[PDB]
Amino acid sequence: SHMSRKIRDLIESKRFQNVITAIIVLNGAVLGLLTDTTLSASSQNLLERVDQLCLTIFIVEISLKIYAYGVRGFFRSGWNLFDFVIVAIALMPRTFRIFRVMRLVSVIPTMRRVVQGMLLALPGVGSVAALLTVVFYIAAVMATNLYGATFPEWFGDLSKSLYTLFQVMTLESWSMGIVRPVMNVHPNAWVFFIPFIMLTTLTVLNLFIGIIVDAMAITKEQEEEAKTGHHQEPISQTLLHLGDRLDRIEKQLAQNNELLQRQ
Amino acid sequence: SHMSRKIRDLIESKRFQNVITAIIVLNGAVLGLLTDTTLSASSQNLLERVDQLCLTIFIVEISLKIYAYGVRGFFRSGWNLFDFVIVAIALMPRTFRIFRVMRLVSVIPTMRRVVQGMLLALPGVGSVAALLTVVFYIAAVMATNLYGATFPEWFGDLSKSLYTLFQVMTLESWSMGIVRPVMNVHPNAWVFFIPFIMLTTLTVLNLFIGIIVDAMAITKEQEEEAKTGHHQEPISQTLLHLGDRLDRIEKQLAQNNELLQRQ
Amino acid sequence: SHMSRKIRDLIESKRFQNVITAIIVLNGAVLGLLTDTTLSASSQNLLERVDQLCLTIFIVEISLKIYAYGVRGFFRSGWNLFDFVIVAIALMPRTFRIFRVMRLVSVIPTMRRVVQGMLLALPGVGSVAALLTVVFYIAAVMATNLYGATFPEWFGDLSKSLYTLFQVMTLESWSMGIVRPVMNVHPNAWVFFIPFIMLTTLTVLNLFIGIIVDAMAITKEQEEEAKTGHHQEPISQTLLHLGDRLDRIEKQLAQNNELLQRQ
Amino acid sequence: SHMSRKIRDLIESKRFQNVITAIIVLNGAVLGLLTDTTLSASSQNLLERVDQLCLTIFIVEISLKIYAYGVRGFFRSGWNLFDFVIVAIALMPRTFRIFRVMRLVSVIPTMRRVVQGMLLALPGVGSVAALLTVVFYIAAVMATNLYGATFPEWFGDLSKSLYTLFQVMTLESWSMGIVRPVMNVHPNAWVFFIPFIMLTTLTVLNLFIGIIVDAMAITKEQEEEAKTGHHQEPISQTLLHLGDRLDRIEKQLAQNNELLQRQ
Ligand SMILES: CC/C(=C(\c1ccccc1)c1ccc(OCCN(C)C)cc1)c1ccccc1
Ligand SMILES: CC/C(=C(\c1ccccc1)c1ccc(OCCN(C)C)cc1)c1ccccc1
Ligand SMILES: CC/C(=C(\c1ccccc1)c1ccc(OCCN(C)C)cc1)c1ccccc1
Ligand SMILES: CC/C(=C(\c1ccccc1)c1ccc(OCCN(C)C)cc1)c1ccccc1
Ligand SMILES: CCCCCCCCCC(=O)N(CCO)C[C@@H](O)[C@@H](O)[C@@H](O)[C@@H](O)CO
Ligand SMILES: CCCCCCCCCC(=O)N(CCO)C[C@@H](O)[C@@H](O)[C@@H](O)[C@@H](O)CO
Ligand SMILES: CCCCCCCCCC(=O)N(CCO)C[C@@H](O)[C@@H](O)[C@@H](O)[C@@H](O)CO
Ligand SMILES: CCCCCCCCCC(=O)N(CCO)C[C@@H](O)[C@@H](O)[C@@H](O)[C@@H](O)CO
Ligand code: NA
Ligand code: NA
Ligand code: NA
Repeated sequence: SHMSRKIRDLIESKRFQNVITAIIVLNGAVLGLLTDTTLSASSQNLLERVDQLCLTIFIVEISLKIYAYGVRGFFRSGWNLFDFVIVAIALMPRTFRIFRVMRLVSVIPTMRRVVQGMLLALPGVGSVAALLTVVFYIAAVMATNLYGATFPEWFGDLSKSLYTLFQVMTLESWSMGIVRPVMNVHPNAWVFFIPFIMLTTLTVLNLFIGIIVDAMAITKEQEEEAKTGHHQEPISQTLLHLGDRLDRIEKQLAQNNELLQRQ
Repeated sequence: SHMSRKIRDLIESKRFQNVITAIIVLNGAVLGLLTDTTLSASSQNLLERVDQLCLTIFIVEISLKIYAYGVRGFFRSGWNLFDFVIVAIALMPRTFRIFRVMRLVSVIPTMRRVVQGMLLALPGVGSVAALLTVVFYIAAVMATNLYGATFPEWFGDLSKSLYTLFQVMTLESWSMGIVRPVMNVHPNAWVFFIPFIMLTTLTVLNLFIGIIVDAMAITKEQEEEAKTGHHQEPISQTLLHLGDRLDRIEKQLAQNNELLQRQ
Repeated sequence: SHMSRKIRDLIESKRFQNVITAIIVLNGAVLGLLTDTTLSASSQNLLERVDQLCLTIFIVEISLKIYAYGVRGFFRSGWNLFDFVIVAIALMPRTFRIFRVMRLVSVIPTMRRVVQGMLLALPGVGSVAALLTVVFYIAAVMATNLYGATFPEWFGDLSKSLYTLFQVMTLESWSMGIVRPVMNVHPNAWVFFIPFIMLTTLTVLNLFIGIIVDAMAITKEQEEEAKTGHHQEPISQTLLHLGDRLDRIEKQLAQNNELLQRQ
Repeated sequence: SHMSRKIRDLIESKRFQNVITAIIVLNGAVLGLLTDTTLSASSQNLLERVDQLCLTIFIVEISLKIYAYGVRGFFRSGWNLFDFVIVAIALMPRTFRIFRVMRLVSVIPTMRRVVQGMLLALPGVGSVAALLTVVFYIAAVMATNLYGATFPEWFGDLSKSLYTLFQVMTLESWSMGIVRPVMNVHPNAWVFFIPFIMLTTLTVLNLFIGIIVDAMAITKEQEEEAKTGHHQEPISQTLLHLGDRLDRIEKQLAQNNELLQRQ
């Protein structure tokens, strides 16, 4: 309709996106000031008043979108479902008001395309995250049984062991703080710890390198799908078939010159 | 035979794989609860009873596979030999029961293909792991001779030195904890330590980047060999010959247009 | 003109570049000696005299360039504008004299091309640096509200929280030094900290891997643009179109052999 | 000659390489045992006797090579010049006997090809290592002037500052150990330190990623030059010209079909 077109063309404009962006920055700025313990009683009501003013602008913005696109059209996008929940949770009877700043990711398209590539990369590294989980669990059980009676603060139970093993994987005070003290009581503790470090830092790097490389390609390819309007063959698919394609055109040229030979 | 076909088609099904998967998760879960020092005497017999129930299911599962595939056919796979040893060791007269959870890697195909790529990548980095070993040995000998008489807790013998040099390579308390104390007695100790850190962190990164990049390619190529049923030319082989192949087709086209020129 | 050509051909020579290079190294060397608190009163006047001698050589060098290239021609380059400001600030009525050594980057072409590639790579990672900023701000606000009353030295205000969260992201004493003490008072603090570490170290790596890979390509391509004198298609553009280009030449060859078929 | 051919064909054999390899491992093993402070007086003469036995085998091995290849032919290789110096220094009137184990790199071909790729990669990263040097020098001068009077143990002079800044770059105790203490006296010290960390860890990663990627390609290409007997076009050269080459063959095919069109 006419009204469901003037409103939709306003929502898609960069001026509307900029206004909503400024309101999200204002909301985070006042929630930042609200961390000041030394504030006046009047300053707090004034800042929380600006928080309500921000939140009610988002309600008008979400309603504008639901009217302009429809219920099926608006809730079709996952980013719009996220936007809705962020705003709708503020009306549900909470130190997590600052999570409202996460809307900067969904409202700024370049930021939305960066996080999107990372989210789409996650399924690809599912097996590596599972492999790291298995290694942490087997290690936490072993550490609890081996060192829990002598080192209860660190390996007292499975939870204590999982936390310590995470600390050890991040290399934080692993030797001076954990393994050298454990070694005064258990001299061969390095046989557990050193291989654990080698195996976990390798797997974490594989997990991070994987997400980074896949998010880089997924983003680049979605950028090209947006530009050409058609499906982009993943770079690995092109790379796997590069040889196959190259030697097919060589055979076509040898057969091509065989026909020219008889002339 | 008929019976050696109904059984083999059950073993290959996703329902059988899921049941075995759930039994491996149950086994790890009860071994996890068995780390509770405050458990009842009855709770322990009950949990260890569930451990026997899990292990006897694996015995029936392994026997099903040896009947369905044969001794040569079953022990042909390296993953099946691993599965066998994990179960067979439990009957050999041991805090390493939790290692039974490693079966999640061999039973879940995606996980099996992740670890497989890493294992196949290891020979390629053999020279770098040897280079890092040589650097650690030469360094441990030097550190023992230089600092062992004044710093016996850290460089007292070769074993103490290897452990400290590993701690130093992981950058854990290397300066405040080891090198600043060593420097009060030996002012030029940084001439040993700083180059050691530079050389070892570079080589470890090379070792890890190597395993990660090769495991990524080996996996991608095995996935394509499974899909096409034929050998996949490694990406580096395609990359090395890309120029050679491209200019061969240029020469073929120049010769092709020379034949067309006379027409 | 004649004089505006003998001077410009001297400025572009490698002997002039080497002389200016040696004067920049001399300037840094005397500013290095000037950090000696135990120096003589005469040694300081002697060293600062060498500093004036260095700076006045740069004034003659900049003036030579402004005469040889013109005001529009000299200030057209961004590296020349930088050179000018470094020298002109020394005449403006300052422990930042050592920043004069940054001129080694602008005067040595290989160094200038390394920093240039990094600067040109920065816009590409703008969204990731913004994403890391958003995560740090949301986290600093949450940390101030959660732990500021019980841990005022570390999370007392937003500034204290931002600094501690940066320390935690660099993994420096994050557990033994910050999170284990916070956990005696707040047992579930690891629910905030562990996900914060996972999310920030991933994003920082993405930011650094991005700058490094883009600077590597931008440099390689600018080197080729200098060699060929024409625009170089970015590697990603070539990679995205590799499939498209390869199958277009296959169709051209199938159509080519269809014409030869009728002969 | 006949004798200068039986000897050269022995030197190139894998049995001779294996024997020399075992003697290098024996030499390192006895130098390792010689770090035992609790040894007998007789054990030391016995071990040092094995050291002379090892070293005299290397003298016969080097002489065999100089006779078989000639002075110009033997000293033509850089690896042979290294081998010579390692052995010849042992006869020059020294805790650096363990450096004799470095011969394992030059005698084992796969190890020799790994280190060679790294050495050939170093010139390519010369500008980045210079950039990191400039950043460390400018930073050391600033730190000495800013914090040397209040923190003399860490920033007392330029040498103390360079060591502390290296510790800070490796993130070792940078905050709890150095910057939080510096901040009690100088509240804005984080303005120096935090940007220094960001800039140096980025540049070190660039330096290491560069050496690793170039050593990986240089090795792969030298392996292919050994296999084909001809110069291998660097992968980046192939990548830069991939577009140029692909569209040249498209134009050749359009011109090719124009000739077929008139038939
Ligand atoms: C170009 C996008 C992509 C993808 C992808 C394709 C479709 C949907 C989502 C992601 C990808 C990710 C993982 C994967 O395999 C996991 C095991 N591997 C270790 C083999 C195979 C392909 C990818 C990214 C970078 C390089 C190569 C592929
Ligand atoms: C595609 C798989 C592969 C392999 C590979 C081939 C057959 C069996 C197993 C592994 C590889 C690994 C190492 C190698 O050379 C070691 C020295 N180099 C430093 C040259 C050469 C090739 C490889 C993986 C990623 C990139 C390039 C090659
Ligand atoms: C070859 C130079 C280049 C560039 C570049 C092009 C023009 C000017 C400046 C930089 C680049 C950088 C970022 C970018 O997209 C950001 C999101 N991405 C995650 C998709 C797309 C292209 C680039 C560098 C390395 C690999 C790929 C591209
Ligand atoms: C394939 C070997 C090679 C080389 C190389 C060529 C000849 C002799 C020695 C090394 C290389 C190294 C550095 C370089 O440029 C430095 C600036 N760059 C940032 C542009 C350009 C080429 C190289 C290695 C990996 C990828 C690309 C090139
Ligand atoms: C992928 C890695 C996943 C790591 C998971 C960590 C779980 C941590 C649970 C836990 O330990 N606690 C929360 C339950 O209350 C108790 C803590 O308060 C704390 O006291 C202990 O963690 C320390 O004493 C152990 O060294
Ligand atoms: C690739 C890296 C390989 C590192 C290999 C480490 C070997 C460690 C052997 C060892 O040191 N001990 C086990 C033998 O009993 C003794 C320990 O119990 C402990 O006391 C000492 O390690 C410390 O005192 C040294 O700072
Ligand atoms: C991208 C990351 C950006 C991090 C930004 C850090 C801002 C730090 C500002 C600040 O904290 N101070 C400067 C203002 O004077 C005060 C300091 O002097 C110091 O005392 C405190 O930082 C500590 O007490 C906190 O643990
Ligand atoms: C690329 C990075 C290059 C770093 C270069 C480090 C030079 C270190 C020289 C030096 O400091 N000393 C050797 C000269 O004798 C003195 C030491 O013995 C020691 O006491 C001091 O380093 C500490 O007090 C400083 O915190
Ligand atoms: Na660290
Ligand atoms: Na520490
Ligand atoms: Na650390």
